[PDB]
Amino acid sequence: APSWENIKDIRLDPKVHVDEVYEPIVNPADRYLQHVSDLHQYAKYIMAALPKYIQGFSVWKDELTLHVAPSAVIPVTTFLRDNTSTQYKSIIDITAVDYPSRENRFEVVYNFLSVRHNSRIRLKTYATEVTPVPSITCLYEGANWFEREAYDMYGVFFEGHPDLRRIMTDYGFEGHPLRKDFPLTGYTEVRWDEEKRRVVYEPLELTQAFRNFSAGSTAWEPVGPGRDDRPDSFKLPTPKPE
Amino acid sequence: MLPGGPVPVFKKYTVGSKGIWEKLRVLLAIAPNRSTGNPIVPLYRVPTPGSRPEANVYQDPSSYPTNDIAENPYWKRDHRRAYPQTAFFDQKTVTGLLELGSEATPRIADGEAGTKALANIANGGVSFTQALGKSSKDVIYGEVLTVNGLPPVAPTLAPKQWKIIEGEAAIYPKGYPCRTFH
Amino acid sequence: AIIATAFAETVKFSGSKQELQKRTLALYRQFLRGAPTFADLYEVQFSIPTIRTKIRQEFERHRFVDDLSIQNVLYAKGHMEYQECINFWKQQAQFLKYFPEEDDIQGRHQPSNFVDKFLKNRA
Amino acid sequence: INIYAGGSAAAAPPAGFRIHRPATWEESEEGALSKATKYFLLAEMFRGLYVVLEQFFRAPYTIYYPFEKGPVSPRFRGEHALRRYPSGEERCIACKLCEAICPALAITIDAEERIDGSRRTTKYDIDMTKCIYCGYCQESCPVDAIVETPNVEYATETREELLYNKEKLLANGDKWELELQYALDADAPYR
Amino acid sequence: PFDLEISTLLPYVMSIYLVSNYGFTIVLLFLLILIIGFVYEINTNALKINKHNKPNTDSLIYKL
Amino acid sequence: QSVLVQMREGTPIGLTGIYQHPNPRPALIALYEATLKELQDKHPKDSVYRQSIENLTAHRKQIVEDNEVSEVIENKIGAGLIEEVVIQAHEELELAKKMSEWKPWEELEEKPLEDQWVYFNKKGVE
Ligand code: SF4
Ligand code: SF4
Repeated sequence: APSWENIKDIRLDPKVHVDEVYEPIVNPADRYLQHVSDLHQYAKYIMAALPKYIQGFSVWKDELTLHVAPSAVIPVTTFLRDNTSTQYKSIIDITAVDYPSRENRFEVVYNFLSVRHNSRIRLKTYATEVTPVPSITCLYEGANWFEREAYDMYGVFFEGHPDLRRIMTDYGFEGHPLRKDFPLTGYTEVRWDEEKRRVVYEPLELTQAFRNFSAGSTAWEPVGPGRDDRPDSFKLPTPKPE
Repeated sequence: MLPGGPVPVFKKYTVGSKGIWEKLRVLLAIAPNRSTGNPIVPLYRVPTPGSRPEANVYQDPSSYPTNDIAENPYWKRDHRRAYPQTAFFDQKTVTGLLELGSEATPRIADGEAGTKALANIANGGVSFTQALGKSSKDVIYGEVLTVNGLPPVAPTLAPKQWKIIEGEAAIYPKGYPCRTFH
Repeated sequence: AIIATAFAETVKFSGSKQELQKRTLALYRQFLRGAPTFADLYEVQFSIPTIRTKIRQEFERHRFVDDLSIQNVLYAKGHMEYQECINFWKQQAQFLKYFPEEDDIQGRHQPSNFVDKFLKNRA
Repeated sequence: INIYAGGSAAAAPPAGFRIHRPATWEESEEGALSKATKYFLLAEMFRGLYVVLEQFFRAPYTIYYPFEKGPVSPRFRGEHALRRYPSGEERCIACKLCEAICPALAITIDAEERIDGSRRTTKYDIDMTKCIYCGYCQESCPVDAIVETPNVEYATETREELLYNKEKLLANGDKWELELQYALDADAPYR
Repeated sequence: PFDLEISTLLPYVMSIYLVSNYGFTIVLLFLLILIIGFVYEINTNALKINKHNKPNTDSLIYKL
Repeated sequence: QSVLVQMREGTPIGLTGIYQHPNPRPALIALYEATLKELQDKHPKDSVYRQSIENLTAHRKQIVEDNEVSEVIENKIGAGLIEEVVIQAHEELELAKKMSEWKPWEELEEKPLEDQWVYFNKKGVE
């Protein structure tokens, strides 16, 4: 008796009617305050536990960052991989960043994860075009490719690396692209030379030039100073007036 | 049955068979429940998207306190300029919290005396290891470690207590090497 | 473990010029011994001596560099290029990037004095 | 209730996490001759082949493209076009928002004061070899001039037929205006 | 050799009647002798391919 | 003396590469005592590292001594299964022996320059 030929035409079925939609107004950062106080306590423990190395720590919306120096990378990583309270076993990423205004323009960034405790953490160092960084391939094998990337992209040299070589860029490429001095288009281009019968590299010449449009940047400050979310247990005390 | 099937054919919106051919299909089918998968022309994609009546009545949707015209200042629902600052704590700012305390648990002298006490730490007057050794048990066990003495663990924002489903509810039966977690 | 490829050297920054001298000399020696392979693997249209001449030129380029860290960087980059060339990773184009001279004379007027540059608006 | 040392009640293992055990040949509730027959007569193989055959007798999905086209929506983004008002005047005013938001910087515009004292274009180009067909340009225009047609049948034998100019776009809009009106009448309220 | 066995079996199948019940038994002892060598081949595992990069199955032991 | 941390053969638990440990509790106890030894001997008393690991090993060891069931010990020690707890013990011990050579409790070796660690927040730079 029933069949697809007698099937219900849902398209006509009555549909929900809502007169007024009610969405409460809420800050998305009030959700994080207790976790933030916890991260502050945890960072304080780590700084008390390794005072020789940890220069500082920041916190911003369920993200922690530990600031160190290139000497302190292997030791702190050993602590963060082997200690019980901090079993940060997985290596999520390595990244460099260029801040030319600094003496040490580069800023290498390790991200870490603990499937055990369900947490992430960061770890920042600094470097130069000539000052290398220790390689954590001794611990996390997955750092091999990420360090090869950071070298090819920015020029950072990861000491101890078994085979550091370019991975993305062309086999004979001369330059490090994501540096702020490197132009968008690069310096070279390729064409087929019918004479030589070879793909040949020539100086760049574009038929439509790059138009930046970053000159329309706003002349007024767009987002003023934020709002403190430091827990009061980490605020430097005000002395009583008298 | 379970909340996830099996379901018959006369509720699936596919083009099937009719007549003796249906009896033959249900005979010669591994699973007669299954469908050909061809959609039903009268229903699927009808009326066409470029002829939907609902586009003439449509109006831009909204929520009440943000569409309110009277007591709806923007500076209360400006969540971007309320952004939380990136706090920074070097060893100096942490030893002051150790030698001194915090607004919640002060241990600081009143007056310009305590002001210059802060100033002694703002500069390199006392160090972090010095005030780690000058810290009584109530300081460490209660502001660095826990009251119980154990160190804190990597916090979780939104904890997940896992649970296992076995047997009939599970996606696969017992024999297979995959399981099902809620 | 992710093991190193064929001719990979671990990056190791020497603290002295006297050791890097030796490492650079070994690199130069390897380039020279491997030049015939660089002629066979890449279908080359000139001499092995001309390859060795270009290699000597590329090593004379940075002969007068006294900052140790820059020398370590240069040595690491050169070992990278040797690994790229001897393993057949590079193709012909990326290799003959180093031999513009061997290709036919590009035209007639190659300005070298002022007036020609001015007539060509290159001054 | 409980105090934890370098751990938590979340990271404590699930109750049944410990898998029971691998079964052996003993503790096999399927006789040796049964699984032998399934081993030698290739049961699951024949079953898969029969599931294949049932498809042999079912309706194929194929359509003949040049005589029957596939579904197309008003939101679809194909070839470009410049529209006109019912008056016959063009809608572009050289606000150059399409030139700014375009990710690929395909667009190239140059305006000046028209003889009648109005703001209008003398150059409007699109390099369809730079275009990614994002539709940000039909979103920024506050007069609904530039649009993206459902047309996709505009391949060529040369790369210079794809550097569309203003005249090639104004004619494309004169051509597809009826289709653009359908798509606009059923897309504008949501846009 | 297995091809020569299966080819030497041709005369039997084409003389099977004339060698009634004698040459039957003869070819069975033939086939059994050849099955012996097949048995030797299987249990040596000659045709199996052997992998060098073995997965470690030692145990992890720490001296204290 | 030697200890078994990880059986890489045998009955598989739900993790791959990890297999059932025969007699775990004695190995956990020996490793915890060796960690406490290395800390009590080579590390300063007033170091937070020592006190933290000491209370941690003492509490985990108490949970291992009072309890007999492994399922219970796992529900108390909130760190995976017991065969993962032994590996946490081993890793903690090797970290202790490494940190005895390094000197984390010491004062800062490299002090960052003032230009380092400034991120687009100074109100007067853009
Ligand atoms: S839709 Fe096409 S033409 Fe318009 S901005 Fe995007 S890429 Fe450019
Ligand atoms: S956005 Fe519209 S009106 Fe403005 S320049 Fe582009 S096409 Fe013309």
